[PDB]
Amino acid sequence: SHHWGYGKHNGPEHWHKDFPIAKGERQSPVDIDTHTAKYDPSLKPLSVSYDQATSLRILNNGHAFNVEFDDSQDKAVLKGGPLDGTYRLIQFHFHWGSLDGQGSEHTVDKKKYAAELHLVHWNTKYGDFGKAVQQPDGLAVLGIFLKVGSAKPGLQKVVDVLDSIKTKGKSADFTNFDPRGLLPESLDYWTYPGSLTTPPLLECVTWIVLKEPISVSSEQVLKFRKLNFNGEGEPEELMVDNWRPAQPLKNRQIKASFK
Ligand SMILES: O=C(O)c1ccccc1O
Ligand SMILES: [Zn+2]
Repeated sequence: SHHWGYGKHNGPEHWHKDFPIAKGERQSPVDIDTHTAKYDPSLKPLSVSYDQATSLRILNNGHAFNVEFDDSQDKAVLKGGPLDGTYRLIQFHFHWGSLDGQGSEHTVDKKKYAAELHLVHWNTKYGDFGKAVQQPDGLAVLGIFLKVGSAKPGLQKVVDVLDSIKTKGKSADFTNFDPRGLLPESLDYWTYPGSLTTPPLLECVTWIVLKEPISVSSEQVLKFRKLNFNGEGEPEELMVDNWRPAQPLKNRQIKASFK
């Protein structure tokens, strides 16, 4: 049967047939043109409070892998930056390429990074994630670019569990993972209003994209590329190039927290 994905017959250019909002006015990702983004001195520093984070499980969902968190309390939250109120971390995942020259969803002056990390948070004033994705300020996604260079020590625990979730539908216990080990040194950022980048493509996201990439080693991103989109017992299709390309910016402003 048919299902959305990243192949020739079901990739991003097809998604609008199943999810018409794919051609909407607030779609993500976008290219970040650094000479059009404006420094906004009213933006606050981003406040990342992850000290009490409780990771639970890691899941291969047939499109990427999600590291899931306990979001029943304000244990891992994002405040400040462009945001009003408190946004709770629910999961993170990545998008990556088949080659080091592509894989990111956002681009910076058309530059593609090897991968992009998305830490997904929902606005606590809406009570749960499902209600938050019915609201224009329901979600905040912290996006972090990955370039290939030196290894990221805080990523290695993720890399080493991937063999146990090779195929679609597999999950593994994944407790005591500290997402602070995935941050770069600087929290300077760009921000703009956008959407989820996979179906259902809902236009609920305040994007916060960090200026500084993290470095990961070639071996680390190689292990991402050994995952499978297919389920166990089906023919192997490598999980690579699970990124949506840049979408039209339309009426939107990208702001910078730094100059
Ligand atoms: O980030 C996405 O594209 C996404 C899609 C569906 C559900 C949760 C999500 O974070
Ligand atoms: Zn994503």
